[PDB]
Amino acid sequence: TYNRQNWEDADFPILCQTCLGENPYIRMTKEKYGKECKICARPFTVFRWCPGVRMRFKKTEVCQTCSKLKNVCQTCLLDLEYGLPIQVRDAGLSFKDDMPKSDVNKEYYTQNMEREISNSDGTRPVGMLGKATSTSDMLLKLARTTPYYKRNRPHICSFWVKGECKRGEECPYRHEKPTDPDDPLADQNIKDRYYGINDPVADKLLKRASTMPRLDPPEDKTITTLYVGGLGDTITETDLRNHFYQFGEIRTITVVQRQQCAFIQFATRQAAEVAAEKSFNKLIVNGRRLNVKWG
Amino acid sequence: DEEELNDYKLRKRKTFEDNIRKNRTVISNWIKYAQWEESLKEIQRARSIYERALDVDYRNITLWLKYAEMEMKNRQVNHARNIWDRAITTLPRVNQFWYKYTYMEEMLGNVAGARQVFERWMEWQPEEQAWHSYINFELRYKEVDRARTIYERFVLVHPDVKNWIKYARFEEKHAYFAHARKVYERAVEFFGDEHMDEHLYVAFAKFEENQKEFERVRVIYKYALDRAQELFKNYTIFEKK
RNA sequence: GUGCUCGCUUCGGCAGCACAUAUACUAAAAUUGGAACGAUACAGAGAAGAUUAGCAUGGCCCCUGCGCAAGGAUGACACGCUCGUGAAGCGUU
Ligand SMILES: [Mg+2]
Ligand SMILES: [Mg+2]
Ligand SMILES: [Mg+2]
Ligand SMILES: [Mg+2]
Ligand SMILES: [Mg+2]
Ligand SMILES: [Mg+2]
Ligand SMILES: [Zn+2]
Ligand SMILES: [Zn+2]
Ligand SMILES: [Zn+2]
Repeated sequence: TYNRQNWEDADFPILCQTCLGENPYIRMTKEKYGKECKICARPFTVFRWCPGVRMRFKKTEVCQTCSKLKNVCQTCLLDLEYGLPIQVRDAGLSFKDDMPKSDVNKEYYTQNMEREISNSDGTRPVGMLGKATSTSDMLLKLARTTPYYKRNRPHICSFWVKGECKRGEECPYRHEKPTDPDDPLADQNIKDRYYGINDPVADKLLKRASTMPRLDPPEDKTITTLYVGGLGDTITETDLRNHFYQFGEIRTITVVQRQQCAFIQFATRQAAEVAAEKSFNKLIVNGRRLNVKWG
Repeated sequence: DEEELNDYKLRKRKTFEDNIRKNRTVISNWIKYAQWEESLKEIQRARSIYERALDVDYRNITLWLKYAEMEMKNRQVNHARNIWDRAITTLPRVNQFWYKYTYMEEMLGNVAGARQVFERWMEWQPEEQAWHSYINFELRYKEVDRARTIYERFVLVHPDVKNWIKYARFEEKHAYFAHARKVYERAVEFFGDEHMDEHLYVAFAKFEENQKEFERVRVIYKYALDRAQELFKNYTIFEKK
């Protein structure tokens, strides 16, 4: 009769670079027990700020325990290291973690993980980060590098949609047309985005990543000789030999500047496959980028 | 039929959870819930049920026994090894855990390195059946110097006249007559030297009668001079032979 | 915006100086999910004859109450564990 979820009261929120904005001087507001968590339904310390000039006054949505558990932002619900949905990262690494959906089991599991984290060092996304050591499979290809500030854009003025926004240019909300309501990208359940179940953004990025054969190769009839284009005279056979020395023993390494192709062949099929996958539009040696294909 | 089976499983799980919540300390509800989950081929659900029951009361022998038997009845051998390691490290004085761990790692496991694991039990000074089973296990693995060290530690840890007689019989059966004579001499020098047990002297006289009848007659005369009716019977047997 | 210039110099203004320096859960909304328990219907008041006073005990069951009080049908809910068959280990033959 004396078990309940403890209230998470802590400073220093864990946010992305994009949602934090671009100004080095940010004015910041904190409520001690302002709102509830959007997932585990516990009260938590709510942080609110304006990321920039014409932004939305973004505020934290989920509690710090859930965000430390899934290694995501407290507002964007995207991964801190890569800026991806957690469904995409779970498809990349491991999807056997899961979480309960019924509220009593969810509160019990969250209390157990909170006690485990509080008995730990304090800032560690459990052993899942231990399963996150293997990386750069395909997630680095579609990961953003620039801060996408267009998701800090303000909301659409509903009075302007009906054509009755009497504020005009004084209205801070957007006086532009919204997205298509018939589009299935516009559903976006928050619990579905947190749990990584049927998120349409994750499905669209998985379909986009599946159409980019950056690790396919294998266009030769059991021949290890593959041609990497884009090398030219800038990349010589020494860089190809240094790249193939990690795979073991190389059968042949050569570079031809007449066709600007590096011919790489290995005595092992697995080493030649790894050398073709590493050089398929992802290898840069001596200032020259190589794309692997049949030769 | 799938929806009816799901409703039946939901009703059975609701009644099992209500029986758990009504009386938490009654472990038979936990055992029945875990066996019903194992009968529906849900290994991880029954493992979670058993882990919850061990969190409720870890001192029960039957919870560990049933959860290790459920791990061993399936193909989860390493899970059963982890379960037995936890059961040994929490409850070392329960010999049934040791016996079933050694039968699991000896018959099904067939690993000789489990004998090194068995040496962990030899840190705990168990009852004499553990020493006898380890003697017979080292004989089944065809080791006699190791079994000599085992029986020497058995004599040092649990000294008894029957233990010294078993050491003499094991040294005689392993074709080490000089070691058997030295063990009989050490047993005469230490075990009942002033207590006058008059039973290790009879075994030494029997070993000498197997070896040389003059030393057997001398041992029978020394036993008759040191002393019962059995010593007089042994002296009459030595005089008749 | 106010006030003043060893101003430019018209008498209007420019220029400079000084003061004044960061509101908003930013909506007059669009949305979204939860529901009093009233109508009907299901429904039917503990203790081995009947009519019944009750106090508890347990917790992912609550309500009225300012309650460490008292009520809510005792607030409701909360029963079935002495011989053989095999297997393993131990000692004798
Ligand atoms: Mg009655
Ligand atoms: Mg009363
Ligand atoms: Mg009462
Ligand atoms: Mg009453
Ligand atoms: Mg009454
Ligand atoms: Mg009552
Ligand atoms: Zn963010
Ligand atoms: Zn939370
Ligand atoms: Zn507007």
